[PDB]
Amino acid sequence: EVLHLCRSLEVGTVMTLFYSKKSQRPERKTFQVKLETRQITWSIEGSIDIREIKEIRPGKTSRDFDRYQEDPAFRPDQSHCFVILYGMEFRLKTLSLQATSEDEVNMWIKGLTWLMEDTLQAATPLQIERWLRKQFYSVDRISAKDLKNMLSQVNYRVPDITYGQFAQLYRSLMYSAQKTMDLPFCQVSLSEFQQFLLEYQGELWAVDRLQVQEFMLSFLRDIEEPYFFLDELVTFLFSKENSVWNSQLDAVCPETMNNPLSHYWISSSHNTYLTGDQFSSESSLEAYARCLRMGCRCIELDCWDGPDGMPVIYHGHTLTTKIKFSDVLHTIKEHAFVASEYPVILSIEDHCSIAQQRNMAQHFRKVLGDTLLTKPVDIAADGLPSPNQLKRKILIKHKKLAEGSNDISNSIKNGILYLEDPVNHEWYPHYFVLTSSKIYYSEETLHSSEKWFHGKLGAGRDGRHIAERLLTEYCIETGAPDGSFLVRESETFVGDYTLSFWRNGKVQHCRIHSRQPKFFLTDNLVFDSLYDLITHYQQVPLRFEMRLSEPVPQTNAHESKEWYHASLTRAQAEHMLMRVPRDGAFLVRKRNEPNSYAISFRAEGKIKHCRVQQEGQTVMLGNSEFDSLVDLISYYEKHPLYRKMKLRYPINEEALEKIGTFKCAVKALFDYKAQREDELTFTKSAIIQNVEKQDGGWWRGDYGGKKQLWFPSNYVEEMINPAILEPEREHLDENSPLGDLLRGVLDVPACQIAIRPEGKNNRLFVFSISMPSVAQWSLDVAADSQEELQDWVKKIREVAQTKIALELSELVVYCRPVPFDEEKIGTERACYRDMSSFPETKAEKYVNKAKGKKFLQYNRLQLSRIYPKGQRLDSSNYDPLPMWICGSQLVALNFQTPDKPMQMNQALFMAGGHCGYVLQPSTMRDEAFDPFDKSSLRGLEPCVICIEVLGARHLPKNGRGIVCPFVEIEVAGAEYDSTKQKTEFVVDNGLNPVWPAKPFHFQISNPEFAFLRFVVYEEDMFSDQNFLAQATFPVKGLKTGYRAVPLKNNYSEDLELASLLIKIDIFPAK
Ligand SMILES: [Ca+2]
Ligand code: NA
Repeated sequence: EVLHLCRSLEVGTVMTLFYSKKSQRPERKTFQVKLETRQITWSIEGSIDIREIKEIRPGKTSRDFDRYQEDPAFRPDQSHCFVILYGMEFRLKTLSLQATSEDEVNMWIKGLTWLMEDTLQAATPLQIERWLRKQFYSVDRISAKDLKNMLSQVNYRVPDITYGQFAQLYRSLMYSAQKTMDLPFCQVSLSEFQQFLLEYQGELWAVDRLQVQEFMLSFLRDIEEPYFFLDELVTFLFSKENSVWNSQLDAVCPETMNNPLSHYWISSSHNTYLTGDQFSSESSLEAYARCLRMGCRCIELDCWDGPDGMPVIYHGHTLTTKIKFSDVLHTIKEHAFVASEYPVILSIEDHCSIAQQRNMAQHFRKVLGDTLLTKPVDIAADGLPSPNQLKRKILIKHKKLAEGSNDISNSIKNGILYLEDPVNHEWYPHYFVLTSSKIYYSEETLHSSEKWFHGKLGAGRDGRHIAERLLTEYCIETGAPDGSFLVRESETFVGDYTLSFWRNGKVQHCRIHSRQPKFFLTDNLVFDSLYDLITHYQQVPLRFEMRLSEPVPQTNAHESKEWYHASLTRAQAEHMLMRVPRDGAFLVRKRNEPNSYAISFRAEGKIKHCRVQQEGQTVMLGNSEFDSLVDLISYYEKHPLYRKMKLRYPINEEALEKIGTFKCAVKALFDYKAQREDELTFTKSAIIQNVEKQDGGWWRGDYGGKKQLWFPSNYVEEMINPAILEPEREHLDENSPLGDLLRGVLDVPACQIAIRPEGKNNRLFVFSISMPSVAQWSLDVAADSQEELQDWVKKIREVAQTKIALELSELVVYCRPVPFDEEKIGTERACYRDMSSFPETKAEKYVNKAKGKKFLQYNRLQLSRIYPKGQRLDSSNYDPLPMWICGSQLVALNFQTPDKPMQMNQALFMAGGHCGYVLQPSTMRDEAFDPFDKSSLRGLEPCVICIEVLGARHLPKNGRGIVCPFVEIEVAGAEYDSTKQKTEFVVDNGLNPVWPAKPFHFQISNPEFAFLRFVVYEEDMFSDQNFLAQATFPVKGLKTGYRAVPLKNNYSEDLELASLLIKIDIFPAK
């Protein structure tokens, strides 16, 4: 049926790919489903893993298609286009496709929709097989060296081949690698597995022998009576079918959706339109689609006047992009109820004029129609309606008319300006924020190329011995074929070259003549280049006769790179690097031992050293293997080496001399008597002022009463500009408008400002900040436009000397914002329709031991909305548990951020499959309950959990090496139920590690507000702990016995095959 259709998508459809890259023109390609692996591939140029697909959207609504909405280059059609949104992160990737006919689109939509659901729900062995298929096709047949490299890429350290052999090899390895696990229980019969389910797992259904039979067959899929091989039993222990999570809880229980809305935790998003940070990230319709599909129910719109009478949405007074209110409203309409039938609240932060408010209200009614909530559910009620009563409804939260009528918001100027790096002298962007008192700025925001050409090795018998060594070393160690070769400059015949190749265990040298152009071996053909000559003899033999084969790679290319030092001690490296005022300064130095190097680098004002060993044709950094030092360093110029630090500044003598234009002073190194009338006369140590710097050997400056006269530049030393140095991060406002992004603070009244008319350093619009009381202190700042330069200067200079539309108010039925009045709580004055909102800092004043009970009482009748403080420009999140435990319902989090709070959010709303409403337990909505008084629980049964971490499979990599994994186990809830514990780490294994015996015990007094959290970290070579994977569960949904913990990434998306196996017992039993 649909199966026949899916087989047809294997053939190949030609469709136009609208690339996400704003430069790549739309190209046409042949798209095929690969059912073997459950992928989509196109001409192979690209690949989508179907398990990563989140939405298959008929039509032309994507950024890729939007690039051509006006442009006639291409005309996306509603009818001939669809979008595949897929990925592991909040920001999904998109594959936007235009087909030649409506029937093709419908085919792909229909087929992929089914492959999406089938791939996600597939039995684990099928997932494993598809994983192996994908691994194999990554490398018919493969070599064993390929195999060692392939296993290293999947986090396994290995201390002809066909796929079948590979499959069996993987199978044996996973089982043998974890034999040692304490499993008190070559074939397992349907009766043995049945007893296991009943005796260890507490699976009561299993007493029905036939269900056990069907259970095993649902897992195997491949029949007489079912059984498991031992390796298959262990595979099952790790599988999702054996998950610690009771999937029953995934379904909504209508009976728990009948309390008033104030009794529910409600999945809530802060500034939903944003995809990244609060200052410059892109606003996107996709963020609304993403949040609503994650189960979010309360989303936020920041409305500002748009250009044509309709509001746009962006973060006011920042560089975040704008999107149209109309487009947002249609996105909401399309996605609000895909994941849940339950009501959506629109929190409107309205900055619009009355006229554009009026258009909003009109558009709300036109677009949403009956979906919009315009009347109260029950004018006689004494409390908010239930989620069940508001199904399929959208509520407007907006400030409402009475009848008949220090962050970047409180900021003078915000923007991106460029500062000049004092080490590499490039311009980099930084966030700048001017307040009424200060500037805050943030942290940064032909043959030569060939492998066989080794250049000049030596100048006598030197070069020949070196060439022989390199070639012998290579051939023996790698078992290289005869004809493996390299080329060098001839030591004997100037201008000529010498070829060395392997033959019968021995090296052969052949002179390559160079003449003018003609290159030729003796008595052989002539060629126009040395490249052509070698390219020729790699295809046909030279005269024995030997065809050239494998090029010997250069292992010593580092010797000429600027960061390499062949002779340099540890202390000498530290002295050089402590002179560089930026982290990321680095160098490589050879050590006294053979085959030993050290990377020395500056991080956090301190120098650190890590060793690198040469091992054959490769280098080792920890367990991370690279082809050479040059490749190692190149990798860590593009990927962090230490914490978040990349290798940035190669440090040698020249770099240190250049570490370094407004009223600059220089010190004279020697006397100079003016040789000409326009030249300056001075003595050694004279300070020359107002210097005008210029290449050519001559600068201009003032001294001895003479103004702007010339002098040799090599006669002076530049006085340091203290502004290049790093501000003292020790003492440095922790809650500036930039939050943790802060780098520097300027006391504006103590500064002067001036525009440089000439610009500077290939920037046109530049001003200089100075401080009259700190000579030589100056900061050159570039802006992107003269207009921005002008606005910045006058605002800085000035600091240094110093109605609601009824049509819209009508739509606010519930969620009516009023000022919080503590004294109305619990009185007849409290109104169930009125609500208040709390920045996270004000909220902490009510969710503490003193006021928390009073806040619970408030929240039983009325909604409160919590949102992050303004200083979280990075879009970090606050801990939501202290708010939830005082009954707060709308605890708004930045959904784009993969931090722990959002992992707790998606964990909490697992109860009900992310419908977005979780009924608060009865014990909390009781008069006695107090989140900071364990005694308020009365006679609630507590919970004791005993856990042992036995092993893991398919742990994700973190960079190039092999993870050394350890697992942290946390219970999260009230303060009195919260604690953490952790295993030891395992050495060099993420694919199938097992852990020592370490029984953990957790005790939970309030199991109704409690989460069990597993975080897998690595212990890296610097002894830092780096996140690898994660799984957080509500305690109520936990099963017992030997259970799998399926792992997720930091965005709470499922990782392929990654899981722990634990022994988990819960008391009292139930
Ligand atoms: Ca807002
Ligand atoms: Na167009």
